[PDB]
Amino acid sequence: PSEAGHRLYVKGRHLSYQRGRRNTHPKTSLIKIEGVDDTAAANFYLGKRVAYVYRAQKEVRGTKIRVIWGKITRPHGNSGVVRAKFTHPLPARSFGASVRIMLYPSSI
Amino acid sequence: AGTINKPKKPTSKRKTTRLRAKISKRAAEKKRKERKLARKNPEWRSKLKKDPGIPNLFPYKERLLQQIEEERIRRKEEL
Amino acid sequence: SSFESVVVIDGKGHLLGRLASIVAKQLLSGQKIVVVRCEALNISGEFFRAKLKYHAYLRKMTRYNPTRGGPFHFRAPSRIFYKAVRGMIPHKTARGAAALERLKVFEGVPPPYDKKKKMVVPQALRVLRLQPGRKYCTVGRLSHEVGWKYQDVVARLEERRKAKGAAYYERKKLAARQLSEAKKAAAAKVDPKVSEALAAYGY
Amino acid sequence: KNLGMRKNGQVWLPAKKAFRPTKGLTSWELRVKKRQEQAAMK
Amino acid sequence: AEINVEATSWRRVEVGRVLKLENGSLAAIVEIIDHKRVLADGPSSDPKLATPRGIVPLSRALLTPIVIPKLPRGARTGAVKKAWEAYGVDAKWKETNWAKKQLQQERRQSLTDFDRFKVMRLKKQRRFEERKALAKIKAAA
Amino acid sequence: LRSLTTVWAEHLSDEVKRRFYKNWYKSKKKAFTKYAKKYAENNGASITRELERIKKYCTVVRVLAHTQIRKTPLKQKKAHLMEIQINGGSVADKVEFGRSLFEKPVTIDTIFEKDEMIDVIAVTKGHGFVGVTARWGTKKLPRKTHKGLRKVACIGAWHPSHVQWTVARAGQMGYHHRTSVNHKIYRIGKGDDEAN
Amino acid sequence: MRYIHSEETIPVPENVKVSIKSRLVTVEGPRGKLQKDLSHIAVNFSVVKKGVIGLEIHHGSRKDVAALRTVRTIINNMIIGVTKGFKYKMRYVYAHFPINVNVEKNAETGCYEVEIRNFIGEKIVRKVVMAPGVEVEISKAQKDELILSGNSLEAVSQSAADIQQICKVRNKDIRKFLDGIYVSEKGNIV
Amino acid sequence: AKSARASRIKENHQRFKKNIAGPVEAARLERLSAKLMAIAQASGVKSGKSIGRKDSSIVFPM
Amino acid sequence: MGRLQEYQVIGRHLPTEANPNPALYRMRIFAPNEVVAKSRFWYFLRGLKKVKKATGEIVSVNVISEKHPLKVKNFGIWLRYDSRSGTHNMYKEYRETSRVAAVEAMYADMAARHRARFRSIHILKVVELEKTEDVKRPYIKQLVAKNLSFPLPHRVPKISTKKIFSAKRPSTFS
RNA sequence: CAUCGGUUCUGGCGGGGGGAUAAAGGCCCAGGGAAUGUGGCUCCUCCGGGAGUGUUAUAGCCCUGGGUGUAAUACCCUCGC
RNA sequence: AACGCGACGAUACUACCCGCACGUUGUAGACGUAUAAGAAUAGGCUCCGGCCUCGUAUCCUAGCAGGCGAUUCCUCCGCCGGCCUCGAAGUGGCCGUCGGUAAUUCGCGUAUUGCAAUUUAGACACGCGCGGGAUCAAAUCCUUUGCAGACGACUUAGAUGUG
Repeated sequence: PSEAGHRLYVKGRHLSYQRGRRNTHPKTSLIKIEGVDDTAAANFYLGKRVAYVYRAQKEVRGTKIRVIWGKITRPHGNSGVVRAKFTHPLPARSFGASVRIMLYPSSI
Repeated sequence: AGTINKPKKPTSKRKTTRLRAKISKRAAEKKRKERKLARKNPEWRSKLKKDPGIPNLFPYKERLLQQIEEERIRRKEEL
Repeated sequence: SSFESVVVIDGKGHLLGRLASIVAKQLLSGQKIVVVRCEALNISGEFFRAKLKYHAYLRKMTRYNPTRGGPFHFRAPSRIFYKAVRGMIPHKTARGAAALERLKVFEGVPPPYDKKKKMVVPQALRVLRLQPGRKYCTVGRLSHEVGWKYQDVVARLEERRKAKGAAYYERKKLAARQLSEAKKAAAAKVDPKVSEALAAYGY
Repeated sequence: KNLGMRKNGQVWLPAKKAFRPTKGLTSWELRVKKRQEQAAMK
Repeated sequence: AEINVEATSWRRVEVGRVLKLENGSLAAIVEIIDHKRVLADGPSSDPKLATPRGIVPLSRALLTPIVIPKLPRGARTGAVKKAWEAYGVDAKWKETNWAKKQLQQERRQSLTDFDRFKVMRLKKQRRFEERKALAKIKAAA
Repeated sequence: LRSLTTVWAEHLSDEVKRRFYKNWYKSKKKAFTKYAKKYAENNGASITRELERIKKYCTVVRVLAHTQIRKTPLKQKKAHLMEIQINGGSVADKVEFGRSLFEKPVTIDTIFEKDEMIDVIAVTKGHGFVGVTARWGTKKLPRKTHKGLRKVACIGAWHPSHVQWTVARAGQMGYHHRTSVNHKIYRIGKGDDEAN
Repeated sequence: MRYIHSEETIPVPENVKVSIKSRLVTVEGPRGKLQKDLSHIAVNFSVVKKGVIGLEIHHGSRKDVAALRTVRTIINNMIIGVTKGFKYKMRYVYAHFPINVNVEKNAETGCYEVEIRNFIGEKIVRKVVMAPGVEVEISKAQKDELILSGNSLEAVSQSAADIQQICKVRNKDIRKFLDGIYVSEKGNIV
Repeated sequence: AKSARASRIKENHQRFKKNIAGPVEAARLERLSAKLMAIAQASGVKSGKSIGRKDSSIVFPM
Repeated sequence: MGRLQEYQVIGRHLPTEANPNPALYRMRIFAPNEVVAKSRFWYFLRGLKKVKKATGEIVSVNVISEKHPLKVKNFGIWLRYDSRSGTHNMYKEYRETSRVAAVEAMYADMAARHRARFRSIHILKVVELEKTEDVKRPYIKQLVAKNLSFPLPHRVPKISTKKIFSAKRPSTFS
């Protein structure tokens, strides 16, 4: 049988909100995409949709798993970090959690 | 001294606001005072400062002096 | 940059503060880090400067009670590296405590980390950072001189581990020899079209 | 064998040469010519 | 007197030494400006290996094992090109292991999805043959 | 140091089995009863295997020994059990020595000898709660001193705004663990001697 | 200023075998072998000529260039030690109490031991253990003389200094009390 | 006065230990060990000669 | 003091009835741009010829490009710099391929070795040394030596700062 | 998702103009010169290489003038896609 | 260390262990969550031929989230058992049985989830169940003791006995 995987997304980590030294702004999050280390590499992922997938307690409409959807908006800094905007701001407890960057909307 | 095995109380490099303000005030006061002393200074000062000249290790000093003689003779002839 | 289950780092040859910075950033980004051979870490400068700094640290203690609240001075090299890491993380917060739970520090290489890949961090390597002629010291030597008790036990255990590693390396060299012979033998029985197809594709 | 006496008694020490790390950059003849030019300009 | 010395034999920056730059081009050294900078010239007919004449920082270059013999110091582009074509720098560079590594890197970078699938299948067939050979070898001893 | 394994003898006395209980009078006294069966099953294979583990892995070997408290005039029937280190020889020698010594009585004159200086370890006489005058030896305050004269007048006249750990306070006196060194043995008398 | 290249040369006699690997110098001659680890100094070793050892420093400061002279003298001292040897003659002098010096060779350690008694009438027995490779002999040609010989100049001179420093007159006028053991001659065995 | 931690006092005590108290303690140890030794003398898997396994974590759970 | 160019700046006093054809003054100014070049020009004529900006004009500003930027040259710079003691002469040497590169290296060198800023440094002469025997400083004399060659011991390999971890320990031999 | 509007971030491509009508540079033509002196010759050697002589030879370089040439390219400005 | 750790003894139950049967059970966050030389860095590696900037590497990687049947191959993987082996916080090697398995090729099936909507899929821990195997324990109050003690706490004794 098949011994391969099924991943069609790119792994990312939710680092923090957009912030100064003291003030933070939850409306924008910062994402580290795996293997993306510069602005030229980050420009490929602009506009790509990104999902934060987590687990809840109650089973609602056949599932315990909830998703928050957003999109990548612009590069951040010089090291390949990107800014992302979700429908709701990501939880503050999820600093260091994983997100899935999809390959759609595709322009290839 | 036995500094390594038994160090003493450290000297703090962390300033205080009062000391910073006092030092800035005293520096400004000293600047104003030396301005006043420069205005009231009795010391003799030359109208033209003593120029250091051309360094000896400069390789083209001699040809530069040759030039300087050439412009002084040219100015003497023109005048 | 890649995400791993856990990164095991050989602490030999690394500068303490720079390794602490890189490890603390990985911990707060969400990466699990194990550091082994903390007794082989390096501090730049003379050994007496690190010794003086540790004695100046040892001076500090809560005056009214040395059993509570005071700076508790840990003498082991793994705990010295842990203190350097902890001073660089918001450890009084829940996020900082969560980042500190993703770290493990040891003297020597206890099992099963002796059969795991140990990575190096080039931005903290002494041979790549320190200028030639500049002096450096050993955290293990500092620990032994300020009261760590287990330098000789760790040394004997590392000797046994390195003997076992030498035996494993002899087996590995034998396996590599047979693998090279197997590739040379199978070069004849592989379809030639497959051969230049793979060669043109670059493998 | 050596014929002279060393002051500190370390008779095994070799006949050391002068510590001149800038030795060999310029020649003697060129330095003599530069001496002449320097004296004339001065 | 028996003297046995085992030390480090670095390559030397010198006139005639060929440098590989970070973009893969080559350049023969014409002048040594200081310990950090040189003047270099790549007069190669291959556009990938060509380098315009200019200052090359030694931190941004690597020392190849190719030295053009008797290259005059300060020689201009015509004489450097004549010496380059006479010595055959491009052929020796192609024979070096650095250019083979670069060629392998370009071949791996130029693969498409169909190419990667075909690579995986052909590698599985070659792996099957190698596994049979390794089983035969390990069965022997 | 870390204790790796412990090997016990086949038969243990009731006075040492009393050490493993609080209510021995109510108990079924089941202690070491399943352990005694591994001396019989498989010809003591588990006991032998633990012994070889001690021989090949350990560096410090201590016997476990208990007192025969029934020979004393004490009303206590539960005996005292301690680890006594074996010094000298190799580790295998120590292990064979302990195996040879299992279920055997050791008299005091085979460990200590007359004219030897030893150390004595014990808990001191208890005094309960005691003021500073007897607990620390502080000077008494003058007669009819208000709020007490068996006290310390100042417990912190200077900064910090705290009581320091070095200031004498009323508390528990005695029942402290003490190790006293260099005590000379003058006679090791035998109980069977009617003129000791 | 950083000097591009600095060079030192060490001549080697014909009866000497020198092996340098990873800055660990091993020098072998008729009198034995000497070994010195010089990995604390950045130096490039080479064979510039038959019988000449070359020392290079590249892009070094003045201090780094000057360290080559120390390396040159250390290796030359190793060569002299394995060819001719080193010898320190010490004399012990006394005013009233004769200094009793006993020289033994310890069996299990192989080192020499020097016992000094009756130093200014003291009842203590001073004992100095020599460095390995150093042989101590009570001289027969002259009076009240020890001879310390060996291949390592460092070891021989340090043993001589240890013998000299163990016999110090304390809390007495040193103009009046001249008692002690002093180094009298330094030279080669051959 | 020389303290109990003084180097000369330590060297004096070490010489006393090596040359005087040492043989006495050794003879006493030989006698006591002889007496207590007199009292003392008075498949690998299935036999226990091969040491098999007996009948918080250092790693992250994976 | 930045990416500099050498400018020929020619200026003059404004013509009057008494002087209908005033004299023209030319200087060579190392400056990042034309505004700074003209400002430095008027500063130097204020210091020398007592000619002000309001009573004068700029006649010409041109860029002086290097004649042979691909040839390695030795440059001697005679300069005066102002410190807390006063004004000091210095002569220094720089091995560069252009006069502007020599002046930039000079500015960085005086900043590094004497903490002298741009405003306290007056460049009095920049010359190209015509002969090898004209070189005075040992740090250029060692570079103009015959058959110059050297290795590069202890080279740190170029490793990307975004690659945090490496599986092998790097070498410093190439 | 597609087609638009507003604001904005970012990537690439095609032109035009300027300056010493960039400065260089390649290939030619005509002069001039030197060494960190190529070949040749002479003298030493550890036979590995040194020292001396002199101006292109069995390498080359530097300075000036001219042609290709309204050359290319950099930098700056600018018209668009 | 009362929120550090080890060894050992006895463990009644709804307690313990084994199998499979799943969780409106949880977890700072599975998705190939693959990869052991040591050592030096003014030197190393090796198969002894040579090789070393470079993990931009190696292993693995196709089939209904991967079916059924052949052609074909003896390659790879897993559970058990035996013998060894592994103590720094203990686990790997070999052999054997059994089960699975495109390295080559082919046939039948996939639709309709309707143009995307986490790809509900992993590990550990906890719990509820059966079907079996194994085992019949202690502590405290109470009375007593005075080696102890403000009270708690502590040393003792209370089941037939040297009580």
